[PDB]
Amino acid sequence: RHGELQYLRQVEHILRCGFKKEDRTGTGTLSVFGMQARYSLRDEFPLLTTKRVFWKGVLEELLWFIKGSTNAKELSSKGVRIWDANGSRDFLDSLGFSARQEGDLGPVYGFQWRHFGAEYKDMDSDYSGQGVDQLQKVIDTIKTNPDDRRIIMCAWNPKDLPLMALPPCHALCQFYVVNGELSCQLYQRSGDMGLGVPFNIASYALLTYMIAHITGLQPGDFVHTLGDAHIYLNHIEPLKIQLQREPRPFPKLKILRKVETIDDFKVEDFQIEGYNPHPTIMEMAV
Amino acid sequence: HGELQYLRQVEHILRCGFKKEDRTGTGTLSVFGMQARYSLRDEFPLLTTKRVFWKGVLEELLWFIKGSTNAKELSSKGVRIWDANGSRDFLDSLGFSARQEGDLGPVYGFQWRHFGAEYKDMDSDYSGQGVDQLQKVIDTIKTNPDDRRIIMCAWNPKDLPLMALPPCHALCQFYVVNGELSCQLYQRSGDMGLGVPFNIASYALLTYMIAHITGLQPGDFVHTLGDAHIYLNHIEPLKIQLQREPRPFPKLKILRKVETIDDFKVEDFQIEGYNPHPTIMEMAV
Ligand SMILES: O=C1OC(c2ccc(O)cc2)(c2ccc(O)cc2)c2ccccc21
Ligand SMILES: O=C1OC(c2ccc(O)cc2)(c2ccc(O)cc2)c2ccccc21
Ligand SMILES: O=c1ccn([C@H]2C[C@H](O)[C@@H](COP(=O)(O)O)O2)c(=O)[nH]1
Ligand SMILES: O=c1ccn([C@H]2C[C@H](O)[C@@H](COP(=O)(O)O)O2)c(=O)[nH]1
Repeated sequence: RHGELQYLRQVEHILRCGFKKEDRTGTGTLSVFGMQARYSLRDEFPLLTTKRVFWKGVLEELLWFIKGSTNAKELSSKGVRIWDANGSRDFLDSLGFSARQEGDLGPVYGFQWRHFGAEYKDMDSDYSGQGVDQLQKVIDTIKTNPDDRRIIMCAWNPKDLPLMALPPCHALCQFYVVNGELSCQLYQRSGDMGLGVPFNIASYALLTYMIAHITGLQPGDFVHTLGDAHIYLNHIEPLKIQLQREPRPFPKLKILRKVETIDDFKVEDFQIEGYNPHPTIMEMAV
Repeated sequence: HGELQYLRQVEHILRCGFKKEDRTGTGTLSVFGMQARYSLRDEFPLLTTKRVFWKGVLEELLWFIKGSTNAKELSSKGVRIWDANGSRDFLDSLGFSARQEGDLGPVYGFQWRHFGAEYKDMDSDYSGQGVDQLQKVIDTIKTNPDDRRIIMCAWNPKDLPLMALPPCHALCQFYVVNGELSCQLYQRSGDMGLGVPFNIASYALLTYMIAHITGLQPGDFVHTLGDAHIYLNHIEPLKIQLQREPRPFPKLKILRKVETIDDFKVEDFQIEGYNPHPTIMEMAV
């Protein structure tokens, strides 16, 4: 059974049993609270095929997280503009960060991952050795104590929340080792099923591939856990069309050289093989 | 019956979990990633195939809510579940020889009411310091029930080295639709035999309290697990438990109108109709 069917079953379940729920963007949703899917990472990569996923954005965003950057312009300069609106002059001013340069998102994911608890000044400051390097801690624990049941990386920081351009969505993840296989579970508090969730799945599956490579393990499962799983009201008709498509076999992800530390990965080390998504289809809520 | 969700998770681990050694040296059968949904509508999921220590559930939660990190304050209620982790021996093993007996460091109660504050010891006055996540959750439920960010997080990487134990029930999220309040817990590690039934009751209770404070009806408790495991010396006891038919879940009654979360007391709560099967299981250390 194709792993993508779990995602399609979730979409189906929301369209059939979700409740109408108003939301921040004013678009309105159909919503279910509490969902879980399991995507195998064993000799395949769960890049969804019934609608193309912006893989270049997935990879560049994750590398940007890993170097701890909070500058939207540093991601934009790679051709990936997904964070640009949240670092714009007008958006930053609406939140009262007039003293911030354009692009300064505040202490969002990459900062929390690499420097949790350090004091947030601006995006150009030097934070070397400041705060808790959760990402390296996870990697070290996987190597020395793979049975550990507390291998956690948490972007949800209640103290830093008011400094962030947006509150963390993919809020907490946990790693797990058994039978030589590394698995990862993401707690995602809020999931745009049509446009966001496929990207999120690829993002954390990639992270698991990267950490498995660094630690000499084989990728196991990505477990995707949702809080508010929702379909925006203007996605119902496109998704009903998407749901009639049969998934194509997932692609593979190849890592093209031996990499020793998480910081040393670069875009050219990765190749998605055999990705043949169905032809395109959706308006994004703001 | 909602207890079948728990029993089916136990069965799944017994049938499909992998052997995995663990911190305690006991060894486990283990599945990574599970989820169950327990309805809170007109019933309370206090498990029946084995008696749950409801007095400990209620008193521990009230102890969380007032922000205590002192195991002696819970013990004086006749609930000793935290006493070993506050003992001198345990504190000396972690490197806390300067801390007095009972001082658990900045565990759940501190994180829930004072996230980000500087911890000193269990006797300090933390009034107004840090983020009161618990009150923030209640306020947001009242003012913006559609909010998709209603989170209380006990996992604090900065404070982890100061805690007696790393938080197990690590983060929870609340959700409102159709006048019903739901809660999802992310529990990183679940002892299915002895811990999980207590965890379910604890967060089902928390949801009843907040619904009462906010004028809403309890909806679902969604229980999400990371390492869901059965200790190897629990296998035979649990196989007995799995043959027991569940009895209908008791009801939880709140005995007066309470206005703020800090004003609940033990006397305000009554469990009606709890007829569990006889208790059975050795505790990992
Ligand atoms: O701008 C974009 O943000 C999205 C994004 C998702 C996860 C992530 O890690 C980074 C970005 C996103 C999509 C839908 C939403 O409701 C909110 C955000 C996204 C996905 C695909 C293409 C563009 C975008
Ligand atoms: O001492 C006790 O800790 C338990 C407990 C669980 C959750 C909680 O919120 C508070 C306590 C527990 C049981 C098994 C474990 O592997 C670890 C802890 C527990 C459950 C039932 C009776 C006694 C105890
Ligand atoms: O990584 C992400 C970030 C955002 N979203 C979606 C979920 C919501 O539709 C919207 C975030 O809005 P709030 O939950 O914060 O209200 O974007 C995702 O699906 N994945
Ligand atoms: O609220 C709790 C606290 C602990 N445990 C169990 C899970 C593990 O069996 C053990 C904690 O050990 P570690 O996961 O931290 O190694 O206690 C629970 O089930 N619920």
